[PDB]
Amino acid sequence: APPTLPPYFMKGSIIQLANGELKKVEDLKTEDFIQSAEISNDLKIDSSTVERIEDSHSPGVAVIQFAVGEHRAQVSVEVLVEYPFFVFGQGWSSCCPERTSQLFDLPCSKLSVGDVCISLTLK
Amino acid sequence: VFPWHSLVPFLAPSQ
Repeated sequence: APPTLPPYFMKGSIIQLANGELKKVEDLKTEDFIQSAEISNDLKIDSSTVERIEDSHSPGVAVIQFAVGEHRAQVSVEVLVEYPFFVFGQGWSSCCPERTSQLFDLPCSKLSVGDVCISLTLK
Repeated sequence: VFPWHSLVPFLAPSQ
């Protein structure tokens, strides 16, 4: 057993933004990542509105159907429900806050259809 | 610290 949980994204990690901010994982606002990506040029936020969410039967797998951009190009991507999706102007969420908080100790809001998910590009 | 891209997932390579 370690002193605390893993330092990567697990609850209590001190996450450093591109603007230099040092904030707890659980407190990071979407605006925090927005700014960090915008202040940077090798990094960027994306606006993908989940239009549908389907369970894939597979263990903890749900495909979030996103409409990428205002041209609403739909992408059906099978993701594990324990993936915490940062949502552009919608909040710090996960497809299953229960599981994300259970396994990673990390609290999340419910990522549901309508939530414009942040796709962030690490160049 | 950890580089802030630690909890932000990608909805697969978007178009």
